[PDB]
Amino acid sequence: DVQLQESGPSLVKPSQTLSLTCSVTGDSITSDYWSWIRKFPGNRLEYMGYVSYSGSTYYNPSLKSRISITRDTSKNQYYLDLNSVTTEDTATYYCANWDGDYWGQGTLVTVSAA
Amino acid sequence: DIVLTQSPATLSVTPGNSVSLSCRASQSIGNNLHWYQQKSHESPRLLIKYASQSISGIPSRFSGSGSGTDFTLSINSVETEDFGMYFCQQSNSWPYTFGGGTKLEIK
Amino acid sequence: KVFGRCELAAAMKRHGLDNYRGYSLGNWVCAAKFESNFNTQATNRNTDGSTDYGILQINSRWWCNDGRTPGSRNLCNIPCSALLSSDITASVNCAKKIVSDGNGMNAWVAWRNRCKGTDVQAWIRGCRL
Repeated sequence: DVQLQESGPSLVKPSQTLSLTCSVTGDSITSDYWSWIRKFPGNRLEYMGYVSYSGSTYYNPSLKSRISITRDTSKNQYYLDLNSVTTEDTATYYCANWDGDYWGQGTLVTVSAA
Repeated sequence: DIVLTQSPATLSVTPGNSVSLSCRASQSIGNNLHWYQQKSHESPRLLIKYASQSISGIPSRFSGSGSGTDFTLSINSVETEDFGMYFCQQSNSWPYTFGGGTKLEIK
Repeated sequence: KVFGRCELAAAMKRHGLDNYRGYSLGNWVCAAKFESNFNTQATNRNTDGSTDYGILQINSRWWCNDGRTPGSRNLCNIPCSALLSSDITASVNCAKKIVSDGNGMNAWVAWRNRCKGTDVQAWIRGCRL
């Protein structure tokens, strides 16, 4: 069956690029659409975007084009890059397939000057 | 963007009793409204897709209904394992958006 | 089952295809007309060994699994048989995933050749919805 899991730094500095990885186990990434969703401190969920089978991407305008979602077939993983982060990007990040049937465990990333 | 408004923000209930959660969209979204459950320290779990379609592995006590702008998630006889957050999400238009969530707690 | 034009328009509206991801209802009725002539049991074997199934002729190489196609990907995570029902639920669910790719409705060759660029709204006109 399918398993998803996020990995990457849990602490980042303002203005830097936040990067996370979602490792997929159980099937090829080339066999589904892949997404990123995040939860802000007050139970506020935001759909960040997804990459579909053709390589086309859909990003939430709320991110003001600071986001990039890419894939690596050889490693069976996909990624999330978010440029020029601010404290407003502190949240719990989750990767999940487009259908919403498979989710990662989620990972908290805090943006702090420290 | 399409705005989803959920109510009540919080709902207390005694196990064994039934409840209904509301989600209304700022514009018609057909049947493209999905329901998620989320507990502390956990990722969201899909309960109902496309307003009323059942999901394999989800308890039968969960059901959804509605179309257009008004939707509801019903739980027939709440169980202790049901306490947590409930969110609706629309996939009719990009960007996909979530409702503010309804917290289900023990009264 | 062979749907009537208006019958399918009403069903697709009920199944949330009126304005799904920027595509008006007429697009879907027109696509069904030229892809399968409104026939839910329509099937067409392709040269690459894949088969197109149902009212929206969904392909077995990329979208559904019929267990008889080479490099099948099963993007819709569904058995092709489910796309041959008189109940359009599964076909609509899969079509929605298909159109959610950057290629949109261009995935349907008949739609591209006979619907795109035409007055698709005409396909839902004169109908009780």
